[PDB]
Amino acid sequence: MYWVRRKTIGGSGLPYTENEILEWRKEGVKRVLVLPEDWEIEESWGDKDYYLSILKKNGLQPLHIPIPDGGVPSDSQFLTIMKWLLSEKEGNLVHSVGGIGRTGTILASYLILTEGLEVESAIDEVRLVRPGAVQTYEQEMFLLRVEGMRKSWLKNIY
Amino acid sequence: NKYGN
Ligand SMILES: [Ca+2]
Repeated sequence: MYWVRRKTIGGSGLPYTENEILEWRKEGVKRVLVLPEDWEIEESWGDKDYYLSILKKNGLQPLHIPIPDGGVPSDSQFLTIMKWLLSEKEGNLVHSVGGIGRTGTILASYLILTEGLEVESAIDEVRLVRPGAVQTYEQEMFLLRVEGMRKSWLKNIY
Repeated sequence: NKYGN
């Protein structure tokens, strides 16, 4: 697990055991944005709802927003994601399977909108703690698209 | 995707 903005917003891959969730708690994680698709979660845990219930059982508030591996969120999902991440400032954890592609993309987009950074700077900030963040052309194109419509996005988010 | 470095 890594913090992009200390105790405010960080990223991670898909945990394998509950003990890893306890470590998240020790680091200050309070809320979790789950990005992998059902099958990806089932692949590791055996059942998607069981995994989500386990996050709740251990005192974390989860939101499941399924994004295809190597892909990006739809506009509807992104609005939902940004409102979720902004509704509660501290302890936000975003995770995918590897904690590099979808996670890096969301975290970078977050910085683009909240800190007014260019795509290059946003990815730079994420790669400082998570090397290789943002993997695909579509993910890169999504970020450029978000930067180009920052005003429109901020307008809809706030 | 393609994880495991
Ligand atoms: Ca791929």
